[PDB]
Amino acid sequence: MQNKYMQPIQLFIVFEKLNSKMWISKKLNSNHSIALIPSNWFYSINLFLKRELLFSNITLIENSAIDTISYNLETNQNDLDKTNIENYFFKNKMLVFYN
Amino acid sequence: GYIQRSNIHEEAPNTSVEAKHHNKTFYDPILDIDEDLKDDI
Amino acid sequence: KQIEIFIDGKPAKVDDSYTIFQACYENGVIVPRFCYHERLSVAGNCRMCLVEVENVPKPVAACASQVVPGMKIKTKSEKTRIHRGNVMEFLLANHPLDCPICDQGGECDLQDISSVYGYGISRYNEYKRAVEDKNYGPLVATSMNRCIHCTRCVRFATQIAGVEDLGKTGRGKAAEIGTYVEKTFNTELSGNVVDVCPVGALTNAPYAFTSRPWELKSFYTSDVFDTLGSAIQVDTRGPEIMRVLPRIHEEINEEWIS
Amino acid sequence: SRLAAHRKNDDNSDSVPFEFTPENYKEIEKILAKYPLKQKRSAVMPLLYLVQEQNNNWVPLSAMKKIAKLLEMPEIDVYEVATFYTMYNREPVGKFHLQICGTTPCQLCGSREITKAIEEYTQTKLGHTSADGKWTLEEVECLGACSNAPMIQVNNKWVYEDLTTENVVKLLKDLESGTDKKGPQNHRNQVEGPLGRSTLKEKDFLSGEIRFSRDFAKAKQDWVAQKEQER
Amino acid sequence: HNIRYHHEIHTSDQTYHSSYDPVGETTTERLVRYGYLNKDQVNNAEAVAAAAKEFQEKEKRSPSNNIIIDEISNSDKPITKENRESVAHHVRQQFEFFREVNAEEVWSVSIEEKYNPELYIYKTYDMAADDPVWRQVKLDLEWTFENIAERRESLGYMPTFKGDPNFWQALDNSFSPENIAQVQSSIGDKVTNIDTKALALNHQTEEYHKTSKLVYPIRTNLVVE
Amino acid sequence: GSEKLIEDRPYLQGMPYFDRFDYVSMMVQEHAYCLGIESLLGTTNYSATFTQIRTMYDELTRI
Amino acid sequence: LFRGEHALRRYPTGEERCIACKLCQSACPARAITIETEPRPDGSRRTVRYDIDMTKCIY
Amino acid sequence: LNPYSYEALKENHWLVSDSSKKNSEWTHKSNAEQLIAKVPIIYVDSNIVRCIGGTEINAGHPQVYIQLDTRKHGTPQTCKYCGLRYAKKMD
Amino acid sequence: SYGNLKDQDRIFTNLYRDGDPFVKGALKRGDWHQTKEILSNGPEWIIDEIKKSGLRGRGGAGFLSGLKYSFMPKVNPDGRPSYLVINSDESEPGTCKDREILRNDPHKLVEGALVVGFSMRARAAYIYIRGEFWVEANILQQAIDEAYAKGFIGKNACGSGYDFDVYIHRGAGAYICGEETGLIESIEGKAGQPRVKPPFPANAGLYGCPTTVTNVETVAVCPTIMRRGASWFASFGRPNNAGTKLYCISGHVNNPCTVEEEMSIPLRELLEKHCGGVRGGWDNLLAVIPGGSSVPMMPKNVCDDVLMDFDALKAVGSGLGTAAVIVMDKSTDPIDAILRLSKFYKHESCGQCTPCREGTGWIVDVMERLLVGNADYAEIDMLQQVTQQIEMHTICALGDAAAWPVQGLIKNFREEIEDRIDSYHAKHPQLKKSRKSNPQI
Amino acid sequence: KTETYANYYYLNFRSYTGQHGDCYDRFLIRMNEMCESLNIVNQSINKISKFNNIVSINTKKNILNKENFNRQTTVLPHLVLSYLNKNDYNLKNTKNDYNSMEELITHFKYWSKGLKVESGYTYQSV
Amino acid sequence: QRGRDYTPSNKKYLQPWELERKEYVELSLAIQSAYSCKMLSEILKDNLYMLTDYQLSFAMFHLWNHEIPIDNYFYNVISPILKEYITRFDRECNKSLAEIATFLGRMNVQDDAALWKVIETKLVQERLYRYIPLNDLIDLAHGMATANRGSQEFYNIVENVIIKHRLRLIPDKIAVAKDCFTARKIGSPLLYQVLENPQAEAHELAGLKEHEQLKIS
Ligand SMILES: Cc1cc2nc3c(=O)[nH]c(=O)nc-3n(C[C@H](O)[C@H](O)[C@H](O)COP(=O)(O)O)c2cc1C
Ligand SMILES: Nc1ncnc2c1ncn2[C@@H]1O[C@H](COP(=O)(O)OP(=O)(O)O)[C@@H](O)[C@H]1O
Ligand code: SF4
Ligand code: SF4
Ligand code: SF4
Ligand code: SF4
Ligand code: FES
Ligand code: FES
Ligand SMILES: [Mg+2]
Ligand SMILES: [Zn+2]
Repeated sequence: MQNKYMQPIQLFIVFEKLNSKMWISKKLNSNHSIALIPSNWFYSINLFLKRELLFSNITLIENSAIDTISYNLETNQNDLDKTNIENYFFKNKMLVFYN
Repeated sequence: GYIQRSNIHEEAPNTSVEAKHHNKTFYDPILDIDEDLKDDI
Repeated sequence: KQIEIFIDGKPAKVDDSYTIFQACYENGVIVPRFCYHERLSVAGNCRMCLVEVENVPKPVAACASQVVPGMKIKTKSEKTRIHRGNVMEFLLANHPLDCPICDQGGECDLQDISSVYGYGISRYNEYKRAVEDKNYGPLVATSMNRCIHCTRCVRFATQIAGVEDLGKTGRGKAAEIGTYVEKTFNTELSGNVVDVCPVGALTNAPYAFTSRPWELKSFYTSDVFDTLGSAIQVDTRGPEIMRVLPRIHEEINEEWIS
Repeated sequence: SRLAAHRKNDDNSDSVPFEFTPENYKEIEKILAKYPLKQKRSAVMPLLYLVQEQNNNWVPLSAMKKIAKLLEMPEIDVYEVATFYTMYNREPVGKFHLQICGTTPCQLCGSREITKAIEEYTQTKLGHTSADGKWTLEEVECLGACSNAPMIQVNNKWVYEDLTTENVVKLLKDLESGTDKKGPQNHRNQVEGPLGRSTLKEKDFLSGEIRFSRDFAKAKQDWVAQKEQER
Repeated sequence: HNIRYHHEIHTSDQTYHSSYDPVGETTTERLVRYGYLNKDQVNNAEAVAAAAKEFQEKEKRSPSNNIIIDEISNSDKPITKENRESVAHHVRQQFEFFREVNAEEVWSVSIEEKYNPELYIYKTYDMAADDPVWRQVKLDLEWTFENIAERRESLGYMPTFKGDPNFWQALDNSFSPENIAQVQSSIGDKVTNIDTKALALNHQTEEYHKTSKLVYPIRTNLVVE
Repeated sequence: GSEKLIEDRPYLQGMPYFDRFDYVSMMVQEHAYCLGIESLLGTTNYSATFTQIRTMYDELTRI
Repeated sequence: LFRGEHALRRYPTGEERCIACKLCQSACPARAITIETEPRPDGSRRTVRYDIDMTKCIY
Repeated sequence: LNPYSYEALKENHWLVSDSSKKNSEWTHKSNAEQLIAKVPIIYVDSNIVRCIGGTEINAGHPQVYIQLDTRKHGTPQTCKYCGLRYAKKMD
Repeated sequence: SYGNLKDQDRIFTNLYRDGDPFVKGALKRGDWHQTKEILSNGPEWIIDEIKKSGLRGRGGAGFLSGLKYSFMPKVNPDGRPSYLVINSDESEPGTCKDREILRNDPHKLVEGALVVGFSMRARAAYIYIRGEFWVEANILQQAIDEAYAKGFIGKNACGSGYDFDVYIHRGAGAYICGEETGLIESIEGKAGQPRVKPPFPANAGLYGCPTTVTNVETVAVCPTIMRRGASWFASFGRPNNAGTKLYCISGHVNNPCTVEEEMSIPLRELLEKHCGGVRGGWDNLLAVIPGGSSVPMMPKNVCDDVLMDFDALKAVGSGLGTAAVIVMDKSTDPIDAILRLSKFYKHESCGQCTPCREGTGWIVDVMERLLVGNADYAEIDMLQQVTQQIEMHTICALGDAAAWPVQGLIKNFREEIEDRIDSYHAKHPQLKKSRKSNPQI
Repeated sequence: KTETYANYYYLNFRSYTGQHGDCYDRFLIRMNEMCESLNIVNQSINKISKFNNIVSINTKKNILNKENFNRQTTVLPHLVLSYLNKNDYNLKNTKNDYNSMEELITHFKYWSKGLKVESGYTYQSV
Repeated sequence: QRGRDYTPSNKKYLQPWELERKEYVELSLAIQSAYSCKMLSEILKDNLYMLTDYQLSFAMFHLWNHEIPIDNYFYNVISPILKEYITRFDRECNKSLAEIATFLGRMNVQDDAALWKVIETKLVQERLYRYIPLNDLIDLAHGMATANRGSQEFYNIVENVIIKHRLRLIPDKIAVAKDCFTARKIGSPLLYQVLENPQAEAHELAGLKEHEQLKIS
C-alpha cells in the first residue's frame, strides 16, 4: 500500500442523505475501494459519476450479482468481525455489485 | 507489500565514449531518419 | 462462580469448573486435540492442546487445565504456533506413510491438524518405528504402525464398556497399546472403538477398502434393529449403503450404537 | 525383555501350570497386610518377585494370570506392569543372568573392555544367551555404584564391582565354581577409594559413643515466646 | 533442516473500514437518531448541551464529528454540512491527490511525452531496422547463439542422459545382493546386471544415473560402399 | 455454465475452465485465476516470479 | 511430459501399482474416473472396477 | 481346507480365501495376484525392513517400514503397497 | 572459605562401614536419641525448625524442604490418611550417595522417616527402593524389623502414642519411577507413568490421599539437625544454601569415592583433596558434569572457580542436581559420552507423552550419526532446536533432563563436532545426497 | 504502479498507441506488440543468465568448467531462486511425498480437497 | 507497512521470513533491474529497512555479472552499507559473506580499505572460513587474489584446507586454485603435488605426514 490513495468521499459529500460504508483490502489492488450503495439511489449516483469532473473519465469494467441468501462461513467462523463486508451477505436475498 | 522509490526517472545510460558499455554503432545515420518525418501533422 | 478470562484479548465469562479447552469451545475458538474425548476421562498424553498463558512460562495443556481468574490466553500467538508445530512434528515422526492405503484418508483429524496448525515439511529422515499387527476379530482391522498411543481405545474399553482387554504394554518408543495375549476384542460395542481411535490405527474391517469420505451422502435416521431406537447416520454412494454411524442423541443414543 | 507382547513359545503356553507354595502364600498374606485392605492392586510387584523366586527366574503367563486372579484385578494390568518393568524376565534365562552396566561412568571406567572380556570367556555375544542354558548377557543402566565402576549384577541380586580384563574372568570362574567374592574385587572398601580414606580418619570419635542432647522443652518455650512477641 | 518459518507468518491479507454518518444530518438530528436527545427536547438548549456531553462521553467523538470510524486513513477532519470550510479543504485535498497520483506514475502519464512525442514510423521492408532497439535485439540474439556455439565447440562433446533398464529392479541396493538376485530370478529378469560382486559394490551406494556422450561434429551415417 | 461448474468444483479443478475460456491466451487466463487465488491466500508466487516463467510465457502467449 | 492415452502400470514383479486411494478420482476435474474397490482374497487393497470415460475426460 | 472355516477365516483375516488365485482374474480383472505369489519370501537379517518398491525414491511406492520381529519367530509380513513378503533370517 | 569439614561435624558417620549398621551400632553412634521428646515437641515446631535450618531437597529440584512439608494439610475432615513416600530410587547416572546410607545407617533413615511422618501427621511411610539395591533393601528391611521389635515405630512410636507404620516397596528397574507422580503410580501398582500436575499431589497423591515424596538424604539428615539445632546446620553452608552435602565422584579421577563435605566447597578443591585430582593432573581435565548426568556439562574454563552451590551452578548453567560428579578426561570423547546418556534417556522414557517418547529416539539417532561423522553442520543446530522443542513440552520433566546434556555438549564442544564432521567428509566424498532415510546402525 | 502483477514493472519495454482509432492503427499496434514481446522475452531470459565468468589472473582469459553443466549454457533458470530463497529451494528439492510424512499429507489433502482459502472477496486482473 | 516494526528478532540482522513475501520479491526485482551504481544505491538506501544480506549479496552478484562500473556513488553510498552488514554477519551468514567477498574481489574494487579490513577480520580473525564451502572458499581466494587483496595467514589457511580436502577436489576447482596460487606466487611443494594428483597416496605425496601432525581444521 505504498501508493497515494484517497477515498471516493465525493459521492457521499454530494448525496448528503446517505451513510458511507467503505472498504479497502490488500486482497485487492492498491487503488481499489469498495462501497455500499442503496438501490433507490443507485441510478442517481451513476448519473453523478458519469458526468462529474474527476469521475467523468470512468468506465464500467464489470457488473454481476451474488446469491447471498445461502452464504455461510465454512471456516474460521469466530474470526468474523462486525466491520467485515461478509456481515451484509447474511439474510439478504441478493447482492448486485458493479465495478 | 510494496517498496519505496525516491527517483522515479530511470536516467539514460552514460553516453560518454570512454565509459564502458558504449556502442559506437547503435545509431545509423542512414536508417535513423525519423526527425525528418517526425514533424508531420 | 463466574470468572472473567481473556481469549486473544476477548473478554469472556465461565465458571471455575470449566477447563481451558471447554471455555475455548464455548466461546467458539477451536483447539486441536488427539486424546481428549468428551465422554472419556482426562489424559494429557498427546499434548496437542498446548496454549500460551501470559503468566505461565511453560505451555499449558488446555484439555487438562482449569481456568483461573484473569487468565490471559493467547491461542493465536507465535509461541502457540510454535508449540503446535513442535507437537505435530513429534507426532508425525515415526508415523508411517499410509495415507493412500489407510481407510481414514478423508476423515483423519491428524491430517487436518497437520494442515491447519503444524508445519508443512518434516525433518525426520531416519528409520521409523515398526509395530506388528494384531487380530481383534472380523469387526476391527488393526494397523498399529499408525497408533499415536493416545489411549482413547483403552479408556473407552475400560470406561464405556466393562471389557478390560486393551492396555499400554511396554515402555518407551517400544510401547504397544493392545492386548498382551493374542485374543479378539469381541465386545458388543466394539464398533465404537474405531470411531474413538482418531488416527486410523483401528478401522471398520467390513467397510475396509470400500470408499472414501468425500464421495458419500449422509442421511439422519433412526435405528430399528433394537427396540431402544438409536439416532444413526447412513452414508450412501448412490444406490449402495455403507458405514452406518451413530450421531449425538444423549437422551436415547448417548453417542454409541451396538 | 525384548518384545512388548506375548512371545509364542511352546513352554510358555496358557496350559503351563503354576501354583504358589505355602511359604509364598504366607508371604503374599504379609504383603497384603502391609498394603491397605482395599488397595490390593498395589501387590503386583511383590507377587511378581515371588513368582520369579519360585520359578527359574522368570514369570510365566500362567503365573501372571494367577496373580491377577488372586489380586482381583484385570490380567491386562499385570501384563502392563510386567512389560513396563524390565527386571521381570518374561522368558526363561540362563543359570547366570549377567547384567553389565553401560552408563557413562562405567563407560569411562572401561565398561567396553569388561564386556569384551565377558564375551570372550563365555563364548557368546551381548544380549544373546549361550547355546547351553548357563549364561545370559545383558546391558543395563546405572546400577548405583558408579564410584566403583565398572560393575555387573547377577540375577538382579549380587553386585560385583571394580572389574578388569582379568578380575572379571576370575569372577566368572568363581561363579562357575560356586564360591566367589561379594563386592568389589579390588582391595577397596564399600565406598572407600582405592588410595584410602580422605575423611573420617579420626578413629577415636567414630569408635566412641556419639551423643547429641538438646533441651527440647527449653527450645519449645523459646519458640513459643518468640511467636508471642511477634504477635 | 530448517522447517520452522516454512509457512509465511506475515501475509498480505489486511482490510480497513471507513464508516461515516450522513453529511446532511445536523448535530441535533444525529443526537435524536442515536437516542441521546429526545425529539421534543431539541428546543431546550440545556437539554441539547447535556445530550451532546453524554454523546461525547459515551461514543468517544463529538456530535459535530461525522466519522464513525476511519481505519482507511484515520482522518481527524470531518466533512459536514455546517462547516463550509470543510468542503473547501476537501476540494483542495482532492486536487492535491489528483496532481500527485498522476505525478507518481512512471508510464501512464508524462507531460514530457505529451510535449515531445516519439513516434515509430514504418519506412523500410524490415520493421526491426526502423527501431534502433530491435536491431540491437537481433544482434544480441545472434551474439548469444555464437557464444553458445563457441563454448560447445571448445568443449568438444555433450553429456546426455541414457536410459538404463536396471533402474527398474524389484529391490533396492540396500537389500542383500543375494536377495536382489533371488528376486530378479524369481521375476525372470535376464536383461539386468545380477552379478553378485557388482551388486555388492553398488550396495549402499548413491550415484547419478547413466550418462552417454554426443560427440561433435554431428553428421549423417552413410553407406558409401 | 463454466462459472456454475467452477462453483461446483474446488479451486484447483476449476482452473482448466480458464484455459477453455480463451483458445489463444490460456496461459494468461491461468495466470489471472492463480493471481486471484493467491491474492485470497495473501501470498505471492515467488518461485514463478524469480524463475521469470509467468512473464516470458505470458509474452509468448501474447505472440 | 506429453499426456496421451491413460494406462495402468505394474511393479517389476507383476503386481499392480494401483491401490484404491481414489486420489485420482477426486482430482479428476471432469469426473471421468470411476473406482470401486474390494479386498482381494489374499488381502491386498486392490480395485475391482477402474473405469475412465475417455469421452468425458480432459487430458 | 474350507475357506469358510473358522480357522481359515482367522488365518486370512476373516476373508474368504481363494487357493487357486483364479477368482481374482474376474473379480479384480487381473492376474496380478498370481504373478506376485510367484516371488518367494525375501529373508532380511534386520528386525525392521525398509521398502520403497524400487531402486530409488519416487520410482515406487512411498517409503514404508515393516517389523520382522514378529511375536512368532519367522512369520512373513507382506508390504501393503506391493505384495512382496519379507521374513527375518532366524539363525 | 568453604570446605574441609571437621570429622566431628559430619552427619553421615560410618559412611564407610566401620561399625555395626544394625540397631546396636546405631544406638552406639547416637541414633534414636530423645525421639520421644522430638515427637512431643509437636509438628509445628519440627516444621519451623526445618525452615530455620534452611534444609532444601537433595534431589534435582532443590526446593525448600520445610516449606514442602508445611504445604501438607493440617487435618483431613474426610478421614483420609497422609502418606510419606521416601524415594530411595537412585537410577540417575553417576549417583551413588543414596545407597551408601541404606546399608550403613538404615536406622538413621528410619528415625528420620518417623520424625518427618509425625511432623506431617502421616500414618504410613513407604520407602520405595529400586529393585537393583537388593542387598540394601534387605538391610533396610532388617532395620525396620529391629525398630518394630524395639518399639520405635508402629503403635506408640517411641512411647509417644502416635501410631506410625513404615513399609518397604522394592520396585523394579525404571528410572522414571523416581518422579513424584511416577513414584506414586508405581506404589499404587500401575505403570510408573507420571501424571499431569494441576492437582499438586500434596493435596491428592497416593491412593487419592495427601502424600509427600522426600529424598533419603534429606530424611536421614532431618533428625540429626533436629538434635544438633538449626543454627548448626545453617552455619555449614553459603547463604541461601542448606549445608553439608554427600558428594560422589565417578569419572576419570585418581581416587573415586563418595564423601560428605561442606556445602559450597570449590570443585577443584573437592577433586584435588578428597579424590586425589584428575588422573593426569588438572591440566589433563577435559570437562566435569557435576550434579548428575541430567544437568549440562562444565568445561575446564569454568570448573576452576565454580563452587558446589545450587545458586552458583545455576548461574554458571549446570545445576547441582544430585551432587553426582562425573569427570571426563581428555582421553574420552564428549560426543560418545553424551550419546550414551541419550541412549540411557531413550531407554528410560516411560512413553506417555509424544514429545519425549519421540524426541529421545530422534536425538539418539542424530547423536549416533554425529559420532560416526556422517552429518551436516546444520544438523547441530537442528539438534539444538529439537532439544528446545522437547523441553517444557513434556509432562514429567524427563524430557528436559534428556535435552539438557545435549544442549550443554552443543554449546561447549561445537568445534569438536565440526572437526569430526570435516574429518569424515574429507575421507568420504559424496556429491549426491540420497533421498532415502539414514541407514540403521 | 498499483496494478502490475509480474516482472513487467521492472523491465524496460515500450507500449504503442495510435492517434487514429481505426482498424489500420489496431493492426499496426498488434504487429508492434508482437515485435516488442521478443524484446520482453529477451530481457526476461537475460535476467536469469550468467554472462560473466572467472578470469585467470595470469592469462586474463576465461576459465571454463569442463565437467560442469554451466559450460553448456549461459542461461540458468534456477539462478535467482537458488540465490535468494535457498532454504525454500532446498526443501522443495529434498522433501517429497515418498519420504516425508508432512509432504504426503499435504499431497493427499491437496488432491482430495483443494487448498483451504480464507473467506473474502478479491478482484484480480491481467 | 502499517503497525509494522522492522527491528530484527535476532537483534543482529533482518531475515527474509520476517518481511512479507511481496516486499522481498519486489525489492529483489528492483535490485535486479538496477543497471547503475547511482540507481542501485538509491534503491538500497530507500529500502534499507527492508534490505537483507541475501539481497545485498545478490546486488553485488548482479553488478559483477553485468560489469556495472564501480564509481563514486558506489564508494560513497553502497560501501558503508556493505561494511555495516558484514560487521553484523555471523556464522549463519557464511553464504552472504563468501558471495559478497568473492564478487567484490572479482569486480576488483581496489578501494574501501576499511571494507576489506572488515571482510578479513570476519574471514580469518573470527575464523568464519571454516563455514565456507570448499568450492566457495577456493572461489573466494581466487577473487581476492584477482583484487590483489588478502593476507598471508588467509592464503596459508586456504592451502591447508585444500590439502585437507584434496580428495573432494574437482578438476575445475583444482585449475582455479592452481591459477590463483601461481599468480600470487604463494604455495608449497606439497600443495602443488596435491593439485597435480589429488587422489595420490600418503607416501606418494611427501609431507602429508607433517600436515596430518599439524591437524589443520
Ligand atoms: C525423570 C525423573 C527421575 C527422577 N529420579 C529420581 C531418583 O531416582 N531419585 C530421587 O530421589 N529423585 C528423583 N527424581 C526427583 C523426585 O521426583 C523428587 O523431586 C524428589 O525425590 C523429592 O525429594 P526432594 O524434595 O528432597 O528433592 C526424579 C525426577 C524425574 C523427573
Ligand atoms: N550449474 C549452475 N547452476 C545454477 N547456478 C549456477 C551454476 N553455476 C554457477 N551458478 C551460479 O554462479 C554463481 C557463482 O559463480 P561461479 O563461481 O563463476 O560459478 P561456479 O563456481 O559454479 O563455476 C552462483 O550464483 C551460483 O548460483
Ligand atoms: S492416520 Fe492414516 S491417513 Fe492419517 S496420517 Fe496416519 S496413515 Fe495417513
Ligand atoms: S490404536 Fe488408535 S485409539 Fe488406540 S492408542 Fe493407538 S491411536 Fe489411540
Ligand atoms: S486409485 Fe488412482 S491415484 Fe490411487 S493408486 Fe490407483 S491410479 Fe493411483
Ligand atoms: S516426559 Fe517421558 S517419562 Fe515423563 S511422562 Fe512423558 S513420556 Fe513418560
Ligand atoms: S488433548 Fe490435550 S493432551 Fe491430548
Ligand atoms: S554407572 Fe554402573 S552403577 Fe551407575
Ligand atoms: Mg562458483
Ligand atoms: Zn513395498
